[PDB]
Amino acid sequence: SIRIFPRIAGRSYIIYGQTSGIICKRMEKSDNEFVIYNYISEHYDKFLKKYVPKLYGKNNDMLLLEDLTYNYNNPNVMDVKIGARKRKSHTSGFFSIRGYTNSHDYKFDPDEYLTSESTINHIKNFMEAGGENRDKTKQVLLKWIMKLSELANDLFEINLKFDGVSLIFIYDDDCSKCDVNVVDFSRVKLIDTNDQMTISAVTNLIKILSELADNP
Ligand SMILES: Nc1ncnc2c1ncn2[C@@H]1O[C@H](COP(=O)(O)OP(=O)(O)O)[C@@H](O)[C@H]1O
Ligand SMILES: [Mg+2]
Ligand SMILES: [Mg+2]
Repeated sequence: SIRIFPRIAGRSYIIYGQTSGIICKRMEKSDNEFVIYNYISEHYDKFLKKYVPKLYGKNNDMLLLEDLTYNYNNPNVMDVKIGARKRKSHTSGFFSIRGYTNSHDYKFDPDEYLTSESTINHIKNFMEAGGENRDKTKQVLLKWIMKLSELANDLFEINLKFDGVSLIFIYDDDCSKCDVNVVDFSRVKLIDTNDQMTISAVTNLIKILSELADNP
């Protein structure tokens, strides 16, 4: 029958697709996520291609999405909420770490407000699976910085309020492959300006990751 997908965070029903390379995500509250994927396809197709998992189509209340973990032997995943929270402030000031591979072992708590030092330590914890090969882990950080920098640049020209959106960071244990993409358009709204809050989240992550990539 059905294979439940190993979600790192979130609340939605997510299962493996019937065929390889697909996950199916239930739209739990409304079809807003589908309305927004279609809006971005129509008005911002370049943003959609670069930064967002492919939407393959819809099956009743289920979105057929590109499985971002598919081509990884040993994927390590971290979900960072960069859009505004429903009614609370961010746990790390500009963003909220929602979860990561092995976070239970590090006594991580998504509800816990973090100092700058604790925020950096959890991102370091997420990177420990990448082992003691400094060079390869440095290249992972630099590839994320490359993509997030372009994203922050591109966000200045996008008139959406990115409420609730997450960055999904992924790297393989052997650090031969990594990526970062934007997911969760369930609460995204149309507006007449760019989203300065979301831009501040991304530039803050770029600062943190840059420090890690340069730190001896
Ligand atoms: N396209 C995807 N590929 C792989 N994992 C995904 C994908 N979309 C979501 N996930 C996983 O599901 C979790 C929740 O996704 P999200 O879209 O934020 O759902 P929710 O609305 O439940 O918060 C993420 O933390 C990640 O682990
Ligand atoms: Mg989410
Ligand atoms: Mg892609």
